[PDB]
Order: sequence, then structure tokens, then C-alpha cells
Amino acid sequence: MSGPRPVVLSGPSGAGKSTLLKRLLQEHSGIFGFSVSHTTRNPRPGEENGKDYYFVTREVMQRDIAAGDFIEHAEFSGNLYGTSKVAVQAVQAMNRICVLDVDLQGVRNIKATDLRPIYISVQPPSLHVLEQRLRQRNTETEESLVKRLAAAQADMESSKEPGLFDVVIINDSLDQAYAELKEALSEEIKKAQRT
Amino acid sequence: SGPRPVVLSGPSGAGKSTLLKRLLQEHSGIFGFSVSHTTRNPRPGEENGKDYYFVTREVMQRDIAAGDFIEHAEFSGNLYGTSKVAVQAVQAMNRICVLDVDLQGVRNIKATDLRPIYISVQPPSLHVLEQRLRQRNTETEESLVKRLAAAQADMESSKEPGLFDVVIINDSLDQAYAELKEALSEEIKKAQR
Ligand SMILES: C[C@@]1(F)[C@H](O)[C@@H](COP(=O)(O)O)O[C@H]1n1cnc2c(=O)[nH]c(N)nc21
Ligand SMILES: C[C@@]1(F)[C@H](O)[C@@H](COP(=O)(O)O)O[C@H]1n1cnc2c(=O)[nH]c(N)nc21
Repeated sequence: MSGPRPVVLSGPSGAGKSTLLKRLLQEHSGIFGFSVSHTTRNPRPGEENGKDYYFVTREVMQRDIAAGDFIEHAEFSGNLYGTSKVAVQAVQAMNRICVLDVDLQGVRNIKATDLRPIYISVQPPSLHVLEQRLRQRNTETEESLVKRLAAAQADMESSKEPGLFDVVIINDSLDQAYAELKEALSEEIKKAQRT
Repeated sequence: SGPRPVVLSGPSGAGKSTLLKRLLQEHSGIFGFSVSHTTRNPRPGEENGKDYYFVTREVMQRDIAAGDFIEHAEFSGNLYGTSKVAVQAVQAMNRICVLDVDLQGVRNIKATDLRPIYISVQPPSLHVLEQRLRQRNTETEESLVKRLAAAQADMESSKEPGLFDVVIINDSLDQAYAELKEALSEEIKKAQR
């Protein structure tokens, strides 16, 4: 169980967490790791059990969740997905920082476990800016843009809760936000680099 | 060597561009996009080799004729295009280069020695494409009519044997996105290693 502390990275989808995470991985090859999640969906060609996912049934996933084996879980497109404590510890055993990129529900689920991650939220400067960035993409209809913005406002309002996040990064500019992210993780990166 | 590029096509606004954006956003270390060449003048903040490769019309025309480009088009009096080298540069990083192009682009890429996976993202019907375009695009009926005629030509061409490796019907974005991931699962496994 010795090794780098996991990082829970959250904030509204589209507000920057994904872009910052890609730069983090690109600039620090061999430092970060993703846990092998469990899923109830059928494996696709080329996917391997124990590497891409632990492919289990709904009955097994529910039994393991009830036993307290998971740090977080959620439903996506008719299938269950989740991160086991063992999968996180497996990344930690490789001297890697396990990145848990989750939504607010995921943050709250992980907060209810005995894991001690660093909690970071990446926020847009405003809901207006998030809306303009999402409108610039053309991935939304007015209705889907509205549903996304309502969920994003709930996330933004909850990000202000005292003690919820260790670091809240306001993404005014990607380079500035990335520098704050690297600074927040500098002590754990240094540990994963020199071991 | 490296992951095969993916050429995503289908009618404009039928889902291909939304799926490409989602693919890139949700994945880490797997997908990449190539840096295009352009003959337009660079603007403030633009950097050669990052935003575009900035070349003259004389050079771009010579290079297109030499077979250096996989696809190209004219826009506002300037040439834009994807070179084979820019795609191979993404492939060299063990990444899947995603190419979002129209039918003409698909046919141009078919004429190169690249071996991409060709995927068409289709609306369930022309009527459903029309209702989706009316909901979003703030357009005139005439402009909607011209777009629907181009879309029907694309839908008819998507049925051509051997043109597309996979034809995904975009009933709903999440369903179409799951099928896109299934179609690329073997190449994603290569990029994940
Ligand atoms: C990260 C995702 F949103 C993915 O985009 C989606 C679908 O994954 P796939 O079936 O592998 O295309 O499933 C979600 N997902 C994939 N793995 C997990 C997980 O461990 N926990 C949670 N809460 N969600 C997970
Ligand atoms: C995608 C665009 F329609 C752009 O919207 C337009 C103008 O680009 P810009 O001058 O940078 O706004 O040029 C087009 N364009 C920009 N790069 C390319 C390209 O590589 N291939 C094709 N076929 N078109 C390209």
C-alpha cells in the first residue's frame, strides 16, 4: 500500500479537466496510471479481462459493491462501471499516481471510503464561458446544452463546499491552470519520479 | 507502423463531428489529429507546425500533384489539406489519427497508400436528419433544402459496396458512440499498449 497518493480530478465536463489530464500524461510518461475498472458491459474485440476492464456480471458487481470493495461506481449506457480499492492499490504498487477522473457523485462516493487521495476540481471561469466553449463545439442541441449546463452549475456550486476539494483550479487559461495542477501534484510527482 | 487512422464521414450534422469531438475528449493517449497545411497567411498566435503548416499556393499545388496530400479543399480563396506526413506523424506516436471529411475527402483518401478504417455516420432517415438540422442550425429553408440534397447524395453513396468498413446509424449519440468505440476496439488496444 506504499506509493504515490491517488488524485481525484473532477469539475464540470468540458471545463478543462480532460485537456489538463492529457497534458499531464504527455509530459510525465510513467508517473500516472489508470486503475483497471470493473464493468458489466460485454468486452469488445481486442479488450482483455484484467487489463482493459474486469468484465463481471451485474450480480457480481452488486455483491462486491455491497461487500465494500468499491471506492465509486455508476451506471453508463445501460451498464455498471466502477473502481475497486484493489485496482487503485494495484496502480499504487507500480509507484504510479492513480488518476480518478470522476464527476461530483464520484467525488462524494470516494469521500465515503478510507482512501486518502488529493481532491482537485477544474472549474470554468463562469457558466457563460462553459456555455460558449460548448456552443463553439457544435456537439449540443439547445435541450442537451441546457441539461449539461444545469449539471455543470450544480458541480460549480458544490465545488465551494469547505473541505470538499484540496485544490480548486479556475481555468482562465490552459497554461495557467496546468501550472496550478502541476504545482498541486509536485510532491507526489517527485515521489513517483525518484523511486 | 502504428494504429490505423480512422476516416469519419457521413452527412454534415448527422453526428460524425460530435462523435469525433467526444472520442478525443474522453480518451487519453489514444487519439490524435493531424496538423493541416494552408496557403492562407498565418494570423496572430498561430505557429507553423502547430496550428497549420503555412506554405505558398505554388508549393501546395506542386505537393498535391506529387501525391503528398491525402485530401484537400479550397476555402475562401485559400487551399487547406492534410498531408500524408502529418497523418504518419500521429501514427508514429502510436496514436489513432482521426480524419473528419466529406464524401469527396473519403474518395481522395481511398486513392492514397494509407490504410485507414472508413466509417460513415448516417442519420436514421433523411426526415430525421431534417428535424435534427431544423432544431439546431439557424438556417433558411433554401439553405436547409441545399443541405438535405447534399445529405441524400451522401446517404445514397454510403451504401456503395466496399466504400465504408462500418456504417453506423446515429439513432442516438450515445448508441452511435458505443458502436464507434466497438468498431475501433482493435486499434484502441494497439494505442493503449
Ligand atoms: C469513464 C466513463 F464515463 C466512460 O466514458 C463510460 C463508457 O466506457 P466504455 O464502455 O469503456 O466506452 O463509462 C464510464 N466509466 C468507465 N469506467 C468507469 C469507472 O471505473 N467508474 C465510473 N464512475 N465510470 C466509469
Ligand atoms: C475546416 C475548414 F473548413 C476551416 O473551417 C476552414 C477555414 O480555416 P481557418 O481559416 O483556419 O478558419 O478551412 C477548412 N480546413 C482547414 N483545414 C483543412 C484541412 O486540412 N482540410 C480541409 N478539407 N479543410 C480544411
